[PDB]
Amino acid sequence: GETLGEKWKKKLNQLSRKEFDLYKKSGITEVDRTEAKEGLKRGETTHHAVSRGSAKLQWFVERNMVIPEGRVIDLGCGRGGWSYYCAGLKKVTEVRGYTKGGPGHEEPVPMSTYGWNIVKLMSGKDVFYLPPEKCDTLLCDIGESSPSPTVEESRTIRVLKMVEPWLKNNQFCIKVLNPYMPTVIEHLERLQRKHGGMLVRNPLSRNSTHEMYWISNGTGNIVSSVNMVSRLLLNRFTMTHRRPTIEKDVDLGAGTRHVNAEPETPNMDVIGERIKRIKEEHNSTWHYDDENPYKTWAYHGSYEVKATGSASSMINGVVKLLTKPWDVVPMVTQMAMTDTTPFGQQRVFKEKVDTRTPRPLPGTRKVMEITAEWLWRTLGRNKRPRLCTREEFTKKVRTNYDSAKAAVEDEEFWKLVDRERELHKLGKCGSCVYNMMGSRAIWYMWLGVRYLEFEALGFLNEDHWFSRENSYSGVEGEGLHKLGYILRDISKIPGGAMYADDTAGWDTRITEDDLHNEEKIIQQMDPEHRQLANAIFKLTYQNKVVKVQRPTPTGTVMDIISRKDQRGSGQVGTYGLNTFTNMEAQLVRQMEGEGVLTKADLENPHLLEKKITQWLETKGVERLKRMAISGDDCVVKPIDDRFANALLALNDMGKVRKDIPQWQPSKGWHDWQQVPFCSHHFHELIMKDGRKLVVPCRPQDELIGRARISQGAGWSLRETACLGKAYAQMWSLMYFHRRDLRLASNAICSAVPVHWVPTSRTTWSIHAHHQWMTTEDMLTVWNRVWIEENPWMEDKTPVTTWENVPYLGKREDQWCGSLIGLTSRATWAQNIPTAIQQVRSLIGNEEFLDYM
Amino acid sequence: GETLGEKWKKKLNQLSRKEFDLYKKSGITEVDRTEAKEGLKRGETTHHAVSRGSAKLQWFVERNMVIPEGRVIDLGCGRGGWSYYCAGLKKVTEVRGYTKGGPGHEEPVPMSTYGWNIVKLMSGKDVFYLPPEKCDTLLCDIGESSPSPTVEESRTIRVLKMVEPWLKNNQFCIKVLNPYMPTVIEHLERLQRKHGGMLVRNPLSRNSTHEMYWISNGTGNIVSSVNMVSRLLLNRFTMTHRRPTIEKDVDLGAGTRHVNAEPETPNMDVIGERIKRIKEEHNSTWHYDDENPYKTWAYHGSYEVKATGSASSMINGVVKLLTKPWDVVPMVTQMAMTDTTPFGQQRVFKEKVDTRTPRPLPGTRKVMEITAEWLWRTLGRNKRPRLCTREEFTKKVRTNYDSAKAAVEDEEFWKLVDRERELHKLGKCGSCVYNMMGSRAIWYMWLGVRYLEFEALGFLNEDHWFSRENSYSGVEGEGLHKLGYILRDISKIPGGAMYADDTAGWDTRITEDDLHNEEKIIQQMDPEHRQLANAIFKLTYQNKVVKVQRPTPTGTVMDIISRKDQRGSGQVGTYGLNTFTNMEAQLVRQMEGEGVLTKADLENPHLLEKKITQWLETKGVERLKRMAISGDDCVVKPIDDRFANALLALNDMGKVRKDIPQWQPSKGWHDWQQVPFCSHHFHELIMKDGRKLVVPCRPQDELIGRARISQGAGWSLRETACLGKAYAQMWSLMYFHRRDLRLASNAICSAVPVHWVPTSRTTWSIHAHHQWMTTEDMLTVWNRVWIEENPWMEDKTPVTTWENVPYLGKREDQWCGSLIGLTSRATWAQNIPTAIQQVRSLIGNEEFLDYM
Ligand SMILES: Nc1nc2c(ncn2[C@@H]2O[C@H](COP(=O)(O)OP(=O)(O)OP(=O)(O)O)[C@@H](O)[C@H]2O)c(=O)[nH]1
Ligand SMILES: Nc1nc2c(ncn2[C@@H]2O[C@H](COP(=O)(O)OP(=O)(O)OP(=O)(O)O)[C@@H](O)[C@H]2O)c(=O)[nH]1
Ligand SMILES: Nc1ncnc2c1ncn2[C@@H]1O[C@H](CSCC[C@H](N)C(=O)O)[C@@H](O)[C@H]1O
Ligand SMILES: Nc1ncnc2c1ncn2[C@@H]1O[C@H](CSCC[C@H](N)C(=O)O)[C@@H](O)[C@H]1O
Ligand SMILES: [Mg+2]
Ligand SMILES: [Mg+2]
Ligand SMILES: [Mg+2]
Ligand SMILES: [Mg+2]
Ligand SMILES: [Zn+2]
Ligand SMILES: [Zn+2]
Ligand SMILES: [Zn+2]
Ligand SMILES: [Zn+2]
Repeated sequence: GETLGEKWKKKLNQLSRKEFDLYKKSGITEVDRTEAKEGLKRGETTHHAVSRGSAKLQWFVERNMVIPEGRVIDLGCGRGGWSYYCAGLKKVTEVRGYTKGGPGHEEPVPMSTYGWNIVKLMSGKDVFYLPPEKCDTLLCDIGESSPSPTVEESRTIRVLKMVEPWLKNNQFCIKVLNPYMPTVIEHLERLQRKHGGMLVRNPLSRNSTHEMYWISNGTGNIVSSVNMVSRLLLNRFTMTHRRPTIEKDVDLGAGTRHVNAEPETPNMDVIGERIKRIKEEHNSTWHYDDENPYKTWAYHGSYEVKATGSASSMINGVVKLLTKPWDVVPMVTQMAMTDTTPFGQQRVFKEKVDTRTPRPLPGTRKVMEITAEWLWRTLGRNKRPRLCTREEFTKKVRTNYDSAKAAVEDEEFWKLVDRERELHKLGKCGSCVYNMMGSRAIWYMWLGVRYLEFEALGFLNEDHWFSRENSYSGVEGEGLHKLGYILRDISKIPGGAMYADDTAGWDTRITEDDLHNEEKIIQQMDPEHRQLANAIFKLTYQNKVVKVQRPTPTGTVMDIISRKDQRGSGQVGTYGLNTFTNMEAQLVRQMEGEGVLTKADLENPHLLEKKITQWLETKGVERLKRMAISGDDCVVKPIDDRFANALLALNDMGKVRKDIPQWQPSKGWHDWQQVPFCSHHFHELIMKDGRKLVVPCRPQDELIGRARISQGAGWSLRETACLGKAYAQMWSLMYFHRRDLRLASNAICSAVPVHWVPTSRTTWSIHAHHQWMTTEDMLTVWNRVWIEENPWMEDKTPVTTWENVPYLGKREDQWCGSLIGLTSRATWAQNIPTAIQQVRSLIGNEEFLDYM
Repeated sequence: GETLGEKWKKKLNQLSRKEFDLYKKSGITEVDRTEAKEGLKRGETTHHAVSRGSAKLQWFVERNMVIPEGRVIDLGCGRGGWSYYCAGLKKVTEVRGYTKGGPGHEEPVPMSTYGWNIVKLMSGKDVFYLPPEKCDTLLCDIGESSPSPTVEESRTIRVLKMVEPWLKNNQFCIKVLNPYMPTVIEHLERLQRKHGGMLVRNPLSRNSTHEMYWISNGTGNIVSSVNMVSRLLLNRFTMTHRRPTIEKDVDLGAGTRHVNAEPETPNMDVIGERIKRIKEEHNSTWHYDDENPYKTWAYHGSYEVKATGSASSMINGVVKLLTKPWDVVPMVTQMAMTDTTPFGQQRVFKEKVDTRTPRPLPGTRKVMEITAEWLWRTLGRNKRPRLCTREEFTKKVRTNYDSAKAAVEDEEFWKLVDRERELHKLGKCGSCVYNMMGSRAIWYMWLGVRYLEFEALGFLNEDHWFSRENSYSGVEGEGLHKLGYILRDISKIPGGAMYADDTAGWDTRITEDDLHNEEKIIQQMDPEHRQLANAIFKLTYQNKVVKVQRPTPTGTVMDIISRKDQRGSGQVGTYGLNTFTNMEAQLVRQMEGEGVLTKADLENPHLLEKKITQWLETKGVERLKRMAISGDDCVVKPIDDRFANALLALNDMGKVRKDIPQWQPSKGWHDWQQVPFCSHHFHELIMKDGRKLVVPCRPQDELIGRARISQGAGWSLRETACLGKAYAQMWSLMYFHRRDLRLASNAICSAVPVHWVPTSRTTWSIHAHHQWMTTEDMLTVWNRVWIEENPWMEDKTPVTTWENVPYLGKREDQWCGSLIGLTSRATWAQNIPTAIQQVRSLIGNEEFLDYM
């Protein structure tokens, strides 16, 4: 009675080498380690998982199969993948790793990922020589494979006997190398009867091993689950080969972890009513989950929900046909491995949102205070804040998931809005919640929340408070086709290089002090407006209640959480307030670069404001004109390059830069064409006419890949073609200078009917003016944008033909991702009208023209 | 009358391209930019000169041709080479750089070199469009070459007219592109009559340009100096080609400069008498130079002296013959471009010694205080401090520039010693001075100073206070052949990796607090010993008076300077006290890694000692055994790898690591054979006998190059051969495992007489026990060292033949610099006895044997 596992093993060994290489990865889940390995080789110590182990453990922890807590002990820690992951978990307070080390064995790798200060990895530690210790969590990942089952059998038994005395009513996750051998089966059943738990297969395990993990949190039949894996591994022999499901690797953050500074203290007076109403509306499945993972957000309860969100995306057919050589390239397809599974949201939340920014120094808070007041007064020198209305909100909803067009039309919606507004006037909030993305009550509430925000704070956008004219540094309403010109104008200002540092997760870096300073605009409001805005700032912006989905072993739930600081990203006015605070922060950094702000000043509990006020009143506006600031994105050209080393205030404010050590000097550009801004850089093109154009540009694969993703999860063909045409129109207006794009532009537009009007939206950017969704000829639209209404184009004489509309320099094209070098492109370039003919065959018999 | 410069220009253009490439560098001075360019390309912002310009300006400043001070303005600053150099000069308070920038023009490069916080480099600044400003120093390096003299003529005149209004009784250094054209000559004479100054040729200028510099500090004939350059450039056409004199590039340090924190405040009560006696002994040339460059050392006066010190070295003939393929390699010859010119000392002093360490935090001082007291008590648990004597000092001088053998024999020397000692007992110091390396008064004083230091503090070395047995962490008296074994033993201790961070200029990082803590050993001394040691610590160690040479336009002078902290490197007890403080510092870092010491503790003005005392009394010794510490060099194997990120205390103590950003985590090893220690790493070699040897090793070129440098600046041939034989004996005893060395070992020893005994010293290291300077057979000496008296060699049965004395693994040999791969080595390998025959022909007819 040679078991199924032994058959699988016998078949596994009887394989060809390439028949083996095929099978061992067929259909499994696998993390992309490319960035990590490249980062690790350059000696980086932050963010990176030290091995594939971090991701492997994540899978168990995600599903609460093991919940690391208290003192964690990690046997055979190796490089430390499991240990570093545990360091950032809510209830973990200490991690001890033991591993053998020496020749032929992995060695602990020092890192500075989040919680490193509670991780103690020791090499030279053979666990089979170690006396058991007290711990709340026991991890073990030891097990060396062997082509002989009985060899693995003895190795597995050895592990189990070593590891058993470590177990005592505590969490555990233990690797069982060979679980199908009958003697091992017998030992596990004895183990399960004493310590509980169950065997689980990890999808990240290759098919070349039958390994499973004995986890503490679960029950079930050991013999059953083992054969279930055996069967699966057997079927994966005969079945057709499936390349691995590629998964994004883990981000473990950076810096020391102070556990006692993590927990959130909610203002229950403010957010209480909101929780109660949610609780009442979902009373039948409402519960309080003590196993929630939230370290930094206050948890108030959960209710059950249906599982939403796929871990993939759905591809636009028409444009995938006409861009055939890009099925070859990774990035265009890598953009389609989006993950909005409830697991994916939870991973993003932990790694990006579940953090706390240390309170800025008293001197730093003073500078921000002074600068903010000065900035708001400057921004309101001409304009006044005003209330927006139902009428106004309705029009914008009409013109621009939208049954919102029906909601704003339903009178009962506005009745609810009125009801909630009267609460705000009394200092109460009843239903203002947002999501990390019931009937229509849930929908009306949410849309009513956004209206009240729009009503009180919408003027910032609607009245263009951050236009360049009104804000000096702003670019609101300008458009992607003008941004390049603005950067060119900035480069003409004498001083240092042009700097463009990205903040790591800007919205999560907004402090309580930032919120306090953004709030000061209410001082310029009329009384009734003021109390409404004051309600929005205090009740919903400084006390946020959030809905977030979370997978559980028993099903998906919706968690109700709260947080005082950070930016509510799903809230109206995010862009303006981000622009405001960023403007302030970049002024503060400029003061530091110029020596007006010193380290002593940041620490000084009673900083003198005469110096700051003086600097702002004499140089404030001039310094604002040195900047281009769009939300969290910024370009700064300081008066000299001391700015590069000005890091004290920037870091203390909490606006830590992305992808660079906290205290490493910044690096800028003097060639304004190499400067990144709003996901673009900008090139200067001299036309044959002699006149100059400044055009937006970005990596081509980013443009190709975004277009091979259609809207509507279940789209037809009349829409998918119309979406593809919209991208084509965009490409011919904004990226006409890219050879592949303009050619692929003339491919889509001739493979889609002329009576068809481009539907849906290309991308959602505030800089997108969408001039490419129109009635009209693409050359006539082009002339209007780039010549006629372009203020940086002196001579206005139109362009009659498409080839005095220039391309990029050819080498410049290739450098930005053009494929015109490869022969695969030139071949794609002759299969042109065949590919056209192929899609127009799918669509049917309508209006086709031909585009060269 | 076409001038000499115009002839030179006419000849320069009429040259072949390779006849030009030859001439343009023939005989000029040139800085090695290789490290800088490689560093700059990796984005490093410290230490590196941004261009060759820093070195070029240095040449002028060195010779006081221009003395940058106050507000410095730098026209055509370019990358900023001149500006960054000025930032670290004594009297400079602000540096403003203006440069054009844009296409075809150099751009300012942001750096973090010392004084960056007073450097304001602005691009987009055309100086021919700029109104003149007030400044104390005007620098200008503008001038574009042209094959046409008259073109250069107009460009030069343009510069002169632009630059003249900037001049007003201030320092200046202005590039004069073409100085030989008659009209330019005429303009310069007019300029010189108004603003003074003179023209100077810079040796770093290529011969392809006639450029000179109008500097403010000097007078002389413009027409004369121009033709002097013309003549020189003309002669360099016909003369035989000389490859450039290669010079070491500039080191501009790192960090912010706080000018007001730089000046030294001398204790004139303590050091006054010493200055007075020096002043009296050199009263005829004694003066007070206000133009001294010392920012951080107190200056007290100068006297004139003869110029000492060459900028090159003198090569050992015998071993250069027998290592012919290494004339090809750079590093062996690069080791001979030593520079002990008075310029070189001044460059080293400015860049390395003329710095100030910020006072450590109060909490940090407490930890050091507690740890030091605990450490001294541990070190004195068995031994007592004792006085050393005249007899003892004499013997060591007899057995070991030494007319010191005559001085200790002269009774009048000891009379002076007694006289100075009686002052010390009264709390006075009269003649205790040392040097940065008159009659014999100067010599007796100095040697008498070192005796009194030896008398009071010599016990630390003479009684082996830092032997491994007595200090746990120490390696004094162990020997280079045992160090490797000690590291192997340390690797057996479980925990983190083995760390080996080098301190940048350890002796200059010794704080007043370090000195205070090292002083505590006097508490264990007898009264008479105590007052003598107390005199040494307080009068000469904590108040140092130093003699240093400095070049001036009029001649070399000797400056008398002083400093309270830092280690007197030319003083007795340096090694022991460095070992002590390093032991302490590495314990303090281990406390931080283990969490015993926190950031709050460092800042806490009244830190609690119960925690530290507890840690030391229970774990202190165990942690000491995790370390190998020899002076400023250390190897630490912490209990885990949190140590790598433990940087707070280390930096705050002032012991900043070398060649790594101040806050970047350290990187260690687990392979103990890759760990650097005492200029070596150590390999484990299994003999054919089966027994294992652990041997010292280092880059081979470092060993080759050190041996191709003889002692005695004017050596004969009987000594140079004897020095070469000493190296050969060393190589066969310590580096027998290196194939080239053991072969070159058997080459030197057979090319040098057997009746000749190896003279002089190989290298000066305390770990060198010099077993290679002996009467005896090299195999019998080898057996004694590696087998018989080796405690890590259990079986003691001797080795009869030289080829069970193993080599390194062959790939391991090549990796450490072996040349056995190249065919140039294999050819060197057959010209063996010819090369032997060649030297034995120089020596004469004596005892030659032959060595295989
Ligand atoms: N038929 C066949 N079986 C193999 C081969 N290599 C390994 N195996 C079997 O697969 C089992 C586990 O494979 P591992 O070698 O541990 O893992 P892997 O998939 O080869 O990946 P790596 O070990 O990282 O190279 C072994 O116990 C072998 O029985 C092979 O080349 N051919
Ligand atoms: N005969 C000859 N003269 C040259 C050549 N190149 C430059 N010169 C002369 O040398 C003068 C200065 O040389 P530069 O070109 O400024 O400097 P360089 O030595 O060539 O070094 P780089 O400019 O960095 O390439 C010019 O004004 C020319 O008159 C050449 O190739 N042949
Ligand atoms: N007897 C033993 N004692 C301690 N560690 C051992 C051991 N035998 C093997 N090991 C180590 O156990 C490790 C298993 S791989 C562990 C990977 C780790 N969980 C991570 O996420 O990175 C190997 O590196 C191996 O060196
Ligand atoms: N009209 C002008 N105004 C300002 N700078 C100019 C200029 N014309 C040329 N320059 C700049 O002057 C520089 C001379 S090379 C200067 C090197 C600099 N002293 C250093 O040590 O690094 C060039 O980089 C050139 O770009
Ligand atoms: Mg394999
Ligand atoms: Mg950006
Ligand atoms: Mg040249
Ligand atoms: Mg070292
Ligand atoms: Zn509300
Ligand atoms: Zn581009
Ligand atoms: Zn003295
Ligand atoms: Zn070596």
